[PDB]
Amino acid sequence: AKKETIDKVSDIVKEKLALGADVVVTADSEFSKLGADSLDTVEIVMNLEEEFGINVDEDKAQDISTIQQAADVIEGLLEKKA
Repeated sequence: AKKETIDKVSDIVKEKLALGADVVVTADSEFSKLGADSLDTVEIVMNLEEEFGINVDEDKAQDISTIQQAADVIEGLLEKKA
């Protein structure tokens, strides 16, 4: 993934965990540590899929733990295009 993609995802994720101004999310930050439960994570991929117009199964995003992890799955899909 790229530094640009991480910013996009983090923007959406942090927005779901907070307003974004009172929260601090990074590539090293874990969705579980940020305060995102199983009900939150599932929503993260949903908001992202609609953003990048991509699609991914939850069972496939299991390994996903940090922002970067979720960024790799997304950035990896957009590449499939063309």
